[PDB]
Amino acid sequence: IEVLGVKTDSFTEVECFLNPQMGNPDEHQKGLSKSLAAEKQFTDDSPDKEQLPCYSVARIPLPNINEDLTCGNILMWEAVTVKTEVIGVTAMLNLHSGTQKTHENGAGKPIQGSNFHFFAVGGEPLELQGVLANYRTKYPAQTVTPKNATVDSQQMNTDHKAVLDKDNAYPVECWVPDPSKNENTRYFGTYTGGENVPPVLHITNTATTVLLDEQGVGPLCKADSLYVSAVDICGLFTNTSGTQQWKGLPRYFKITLRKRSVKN
Amino acid sequence: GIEVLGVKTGVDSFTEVECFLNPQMGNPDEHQKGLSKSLAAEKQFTDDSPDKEQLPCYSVARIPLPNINEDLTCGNILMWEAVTVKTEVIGVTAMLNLHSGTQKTHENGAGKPIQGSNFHFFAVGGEPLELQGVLANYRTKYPAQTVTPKNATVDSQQMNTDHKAVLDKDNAYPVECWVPDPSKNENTRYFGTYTGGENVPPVLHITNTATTVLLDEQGVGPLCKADSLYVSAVDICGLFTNTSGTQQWKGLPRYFKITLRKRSVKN
Amino acid sequence: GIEVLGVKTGSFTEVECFLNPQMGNPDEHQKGLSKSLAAEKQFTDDSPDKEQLPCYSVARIPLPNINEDLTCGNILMWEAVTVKTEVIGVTAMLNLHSGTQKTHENGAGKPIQGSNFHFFAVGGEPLELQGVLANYRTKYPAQTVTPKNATVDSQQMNTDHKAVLDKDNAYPVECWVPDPSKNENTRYFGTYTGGENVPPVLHITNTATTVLLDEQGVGPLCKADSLYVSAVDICGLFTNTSGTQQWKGLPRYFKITLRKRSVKN
Amino acid sequence: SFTEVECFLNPQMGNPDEHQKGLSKSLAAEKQFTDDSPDKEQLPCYSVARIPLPNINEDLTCGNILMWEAVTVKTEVIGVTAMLNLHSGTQKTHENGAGKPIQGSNFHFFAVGGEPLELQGVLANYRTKYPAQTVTPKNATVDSQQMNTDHKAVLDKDNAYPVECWVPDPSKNENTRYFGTYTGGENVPPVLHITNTATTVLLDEQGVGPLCKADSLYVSAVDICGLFTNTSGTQQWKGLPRYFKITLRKRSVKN
Amino acid sequence: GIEVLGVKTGVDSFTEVECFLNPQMGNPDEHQKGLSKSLAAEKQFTDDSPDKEQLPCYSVARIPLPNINEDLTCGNILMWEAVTVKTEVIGVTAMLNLHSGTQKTHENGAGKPIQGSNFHFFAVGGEPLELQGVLANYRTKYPAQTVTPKNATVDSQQMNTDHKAVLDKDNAYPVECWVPDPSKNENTRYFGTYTGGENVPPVLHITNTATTVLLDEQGVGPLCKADSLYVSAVDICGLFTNTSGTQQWKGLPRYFKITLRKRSVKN
Ligand SMILES: CC(=O)N[C@H]1[C@H](O[C@@H]2[C@H](O[C@]3(C(=O)O)C[C@H](O)[C@@H](NC(C)=O)[C@H]([C@H](O)[C@H](O)CO)O3)[C@@H](O)[C@H](O[C@H]3[C@H](O)[C@@H](O)[C@H](O)O[C@@H]3CO)O[C@@H]2CO)O[C@H](CO)[C@H](O)[C@@H]1O[C@@H]1O[C@H](CO)[C@H](O)[C@H](O)[C@H]1O
Ligand SMILES: CC(=O)N[C@H]1[C@H](O[C@@H]2[C@H](O[C@]3(C(=O)O)C[C@H](O)[C@@H](NC(C)=O)[C@H]([C@H](O)[C@H](O)CO)O3)[C@@H](O)[C@H](O[C@H]3[C@H](O)[C@@H](O)[C@H](O)O[C@@H]3CO)O[C@@H]2CO)O[C@H](CO)[C@H](O)[C@@H]1O[C@@H]1O[C@H](CO)[C@H](O)[C@H](O)[C@H]1O
Ligand SMILES: CC(=O)N[C@H]1[C@H](O[C@@H]2[C@H](O[C@]3(C(=O)O)C[C@H](O)[C@@H](NC(C)=O)[C@H]([C@H](O)[C@H](O)CO)O3)[C@@H](O)[C@H](O[C@H]3[C@H](O)[C@@H](O)[C@H](O)O[C@@H]3CO)O[C@@H]2CO)O[C@H](CO)[C@H](O)[C@@H]1O[C@@H]1O[C@H](CO)[C@H](O)[C@H](O)[C@H]1O
Repeated sequence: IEVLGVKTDSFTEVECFLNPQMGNPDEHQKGLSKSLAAEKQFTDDSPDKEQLPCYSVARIPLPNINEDLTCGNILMWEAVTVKTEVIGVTAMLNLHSGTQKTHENGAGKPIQGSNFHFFAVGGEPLELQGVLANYRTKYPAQTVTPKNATVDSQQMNTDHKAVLDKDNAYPVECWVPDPSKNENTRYFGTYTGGENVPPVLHITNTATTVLLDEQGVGPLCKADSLYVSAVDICGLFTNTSGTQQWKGLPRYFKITLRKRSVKN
Repeated sequence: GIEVLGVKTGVDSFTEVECFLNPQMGNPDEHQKGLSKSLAAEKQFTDDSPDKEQLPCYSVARIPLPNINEDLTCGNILMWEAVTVKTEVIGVTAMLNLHSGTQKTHENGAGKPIQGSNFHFFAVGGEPLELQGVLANYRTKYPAQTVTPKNATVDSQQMNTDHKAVLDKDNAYPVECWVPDPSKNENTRYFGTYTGGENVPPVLHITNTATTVLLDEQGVGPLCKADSLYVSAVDICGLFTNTSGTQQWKGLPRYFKITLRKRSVKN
Repeated sequence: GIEVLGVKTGSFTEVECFLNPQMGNPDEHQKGLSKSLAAEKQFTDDSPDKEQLPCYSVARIPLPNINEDLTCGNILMWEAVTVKTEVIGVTAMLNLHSGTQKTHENGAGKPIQGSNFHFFAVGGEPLELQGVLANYRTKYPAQTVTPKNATVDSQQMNTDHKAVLDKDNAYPVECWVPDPSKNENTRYFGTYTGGENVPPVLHITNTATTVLLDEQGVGPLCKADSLYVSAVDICGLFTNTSGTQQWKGLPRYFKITLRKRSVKN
Repeated sequence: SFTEVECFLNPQMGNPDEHQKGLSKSLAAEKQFTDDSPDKEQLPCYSVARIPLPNINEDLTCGNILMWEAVTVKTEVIGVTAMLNLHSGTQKTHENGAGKPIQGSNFHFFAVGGEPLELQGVLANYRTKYPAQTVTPKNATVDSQQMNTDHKAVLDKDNAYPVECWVPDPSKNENTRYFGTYTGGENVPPVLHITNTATTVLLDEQGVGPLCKADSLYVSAVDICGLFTNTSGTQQWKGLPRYFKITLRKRSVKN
Repeated sequence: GIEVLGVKTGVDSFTEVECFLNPQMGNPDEHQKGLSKSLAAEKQFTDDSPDKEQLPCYSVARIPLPNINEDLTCGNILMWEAVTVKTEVIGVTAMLNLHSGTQKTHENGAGKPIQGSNFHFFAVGGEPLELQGVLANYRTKYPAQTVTPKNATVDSQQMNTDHKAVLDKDNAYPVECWVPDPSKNENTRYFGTYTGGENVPPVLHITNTATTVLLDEQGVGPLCKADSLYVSAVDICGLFTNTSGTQQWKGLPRYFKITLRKRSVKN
């Protein structure tokens, strides 16, 4: 999209709370995955959907701004800044409910281990690339995973292109944002691996991310729609029995937008 | 929110207020201030009734400010605007005591230092801090003398938008039940870091040279309603381990020094 | 050697590249992994297989020719100005169920972790290497380019060990490092972390850009209309149910912006 | 209008005997709250030195005088490489292995001011029976484990104020600049940087550095690097000297 | 000392020198260059006599610079001035060999990587680096062929100002005995980081885009006396662990790339 210079009614602000999609084994275990399996053979590994955390995504409708989309010059909503926040970090200070003792007489074991904290803001669905730890993994019916996985899907298999158009459908272990695309999206993620990794989570209402690219253009919202994507795997929760399930927390988005002139 | 006009400072347009806020970890008895009650583990999800003393709570103090004697009948008045804050965790060196009631790390070895999960948080606002409730266990039966999410549901372990509250009472709101609400708090600036893990080393910096500017994106700091300021804090440093192996949350006081200026607002 | 002149304005180009990792690939089914790793082999008889040895990844990217005559005193060359680069598939390691080893009874699988090395380079010619060995008496396998005539000093400085990254899946990571005494026409960046329990920390974003201009404002100049991207992304060790370990690698993406620069000829 | 003073400050870990300088006495554990009487040598203390400065005034009744003003400081922990000694009196990590390096809880701290550092007392155990030859919070109460504003003091004596009892007072210290970092945990790896290129500016928000009262400059330090583990498994704090290099300028003040 | 005058600019005013500095970890025999001798532990303070091969030493090289003065009988002269340095630890990827003489971490597992206490240090000066002696154990009986603090006393474990030296000899000054002296070194820039702990992960970055400026607060870089430049280094990466459990310090070479300019000075 060919963009024009900036104007100076011109602004709008939208909010969103996004629930995590860790699996939710039953009604009582929202924010969690099903117990995790281990030591499954590469040739016979069939994870349950509830064992697989998925990307969270919400399409946010923006106020109509064009009467006629055939006009040579139209206005689009341009995402300029975002404040974003992981919600409920203190909840993990509960070391008494269904926890596993660290030692005799001791407090319960805190949530810890591998984590992935990720967010994206774009004027389209996040564009994804497929990469698998095990290409022979038999993925459940209620998930969208890389079609026709091959030996190359554990490295680069360019055929595995997708978009994040469904909430609670695209497994995190299957997809990453595609850096060869996503011109109209800004995304940020950090993966930390290791069963003993301490979660480090910062909260504030003073941190802003500018969404303008190198030419000073933020994501341009197609069809007056804004897309917010998220993953916030905080780590593993350890049951008294020693079983473990992924723990996720909601993510808040506060996007500021401006009206931008574009060629049409 | 509140419509402000431009900045215009002269002589005696500034003021400075100080505050020491004690931690509210639980205080099992008079001899254990700054500590919680020993912590339980492995409680059934459907029958978990924590004691109030086991639950660290948010600290909050309302600081009165000098009366600017403004009559709220006119459309133009002056309000105190918080512009900067110096804040400090108090008594970090106290944890260098590894001999009092500690558990040795090994035979002939020194006592085990306070460590594990921690949460360090502070807020400055012209109103009480606005809170959102999130629970690890929505079926948790919280004690009478705590303010916790009302009518907790299945969704309270993720997003339940009904759980809105304000930090208006000290030693009442359990840290594990509440976080600052990012969808509100227009008139508050808050800052927090959570670290999880039983072996997490505390890292605490002290200095009198660090200043936090409280002005937002439009250059406006918290506007102090009713000539009052709110400071909030949590400083869970980690766990203290008793000789027996029992563990209790450790907290330290937090110091605030806020600088304010008179600002014109619409009324 | 090369004396630069003016830059063409108005003159730009962008090139992309996905580089597969070269960890060893023991068989068709195990790409991105090395072969089972050996330990405790004697110094005088250590003969590692090629599949046990991760290698440097490299791709030569062809660019358009800009000159009709190479006898002219002034000639145009492609100048790499910026690079966006990204490790691909970081989330794949959240698979803790496939062929993993339990951390405990009833527990999840052990995540990939341990020694890692993440490295990338952009240059107008192959990356220049210096050989250094942990064990100079190592018997390196066929189909690998390793330091020739390794001596006592190859465990420290042996300046005879000079090479160029001109072949993919051939130069073992453990034998070569980029040569800081050379590489005038290359920009390289690497981080080594050692320790069997080291957590991998991997960031992803499409908003991070590295400027490739040197102190004088000149980026890599692409000789023979060729751009070289080089990478190593050893993420750590994958632990099998049995406890056997193998290096894990991931692909790396490059997006390089180039401009036409006039140069003395 | 300028001057430069420099100082080396020995650590005050306790020094049980003349052969163990830089170390504390063996540390005790698992002592009762109501009967914990630590020896002075078991308690590391703040280091402090008053640095006399050239005299610049001849009449103190004047309404306008000159005071030395501290502008910058270069500071350095001294002897960090000494801990690469893993053979002397160390405990083996494993059969045939090297000795265990100093590690564990640490506290690195320095201050520059024109007065003694002002302290606030906070105690882990308010019922601790502190030994003679130490200055500790007087009349320690139930609230001394949190906020007890009666516990005010100044760092005016070297090897007297136990680190575990006192912190710099943020409600005061207008004429001092202090910086400290505490790390807790028995396995904490010491991380120590050295250079002669790092400078700290001591000017405050108004552009004024510490003003040296009575032509005196105070330098305060604590550098508990971690725990030294003896062969027997017995442990003692380890400290290192800190170097100060302060630049001062003449400033006019009301009087 | 040296009254510094104008900087020579433009044509024939700059030079560039490079250097690879081998590490001096001890070198037990010809097959173990880059390593120390197996390390001893639990030696009693009174009977501690370390071999030289067990003691990593500072690395140093004097780099001769082109003659700049045709006549040394002048009122003022030209000196080489070090302006910038690029420096690199060489061979970091060598430690990704976990199969040669290593100790497995577990059954069927890979070899234990090099890890533990590390010290990474470099210096650029127009003189030898000036050292202060500090000892962990002052009663340590240091071996022949090492320069260690003379007449070590009770105070050598803290501040003993008598222990002054200069790094004028390669593989002679034990790293555990000496640190750069911050009370001198006016004509040298030094940088080092010590990390202690037997499980500490080495973290080593490489690049040809990082430059350190050597100019001081006055805009003056090290002035090279007797047309000589001094590069100093220590790069203790950690401990190598043999199958048997014995451990030896590992070191790697360091590269230096220094840019110099001609400076006028009074003579
Ligand atoms: C070890 C134990 O059974 N603790 C239970 C505790 O019992 C009290 C005394 O224990 C300590 C401790 O936990 O080690 C002793 C410490 O010095 C105290 N620390 C401090 C800083 O004061 C702690 C601390 O006060 C509490 O834990 C705070 O909640 O208490 C114990 O010595 C004592 O036992 C004997 C006593 O020695 C003897 O003179 C007398 O004749 O009989 C006593 C038995 O009653 O009794 C103390 C009680 O007054 O009490 C708390 C409740 O107050 C808990 O029951 C605690 O057990 C843990 O409880 C946790 C949940 O709260 C969790 O379930 C753990 O698994 C339990 O071990
Ligand atoms: C220990 C075990 O066998 N777990 C299997 C689980 O069993 C369920 C209950 O176990 C817990 C647990 O894992 O500890 C109990 C916890 O309170 C729950 N935590 C939360 C936050 O809700 C978890 C959690 O709900 C699930 O793990 C999430 O998937 O489950 C167990 O107490 C219960 O016992 C029943 C018993 O089965 C029944 O015969 C008797 O009449 O009543 C008992 C009640 O006390 O059974 C629960 C299931 O009905 O079930 C899951 C499948 O839903 C798994 O089988 C799990 O075993 C692990 O499975 C992993 C892969 O999914 C992996 O293979 C591990 O190796 C297995 O241990
Ligand atoms: C295990 C042991 O006793 N080591 C002592 C060592 O013995 C030498 C050989 O051991 C190794 C080792 O430590 O594992 C073998 C490794 O492959 C070598 N590593 C490298 C990279 O070359 C190391 C290394 O060379 C040295 O450790 C460096 O000092 O040495 C050992 O195999 C050999 O023993 C047999 C030999 O197998 C056999 O063919 C022959 O017939 O008899 C030999 C017995 O002499 O001997 C090697 C030396 O000749 O030697 C050193 C001194 O040279 C130490 O004694 C070392 O023991 C440690 O000493 C430490 C202090 O230096 C400390 O006290 C530790 O507690 C001791 O274990």
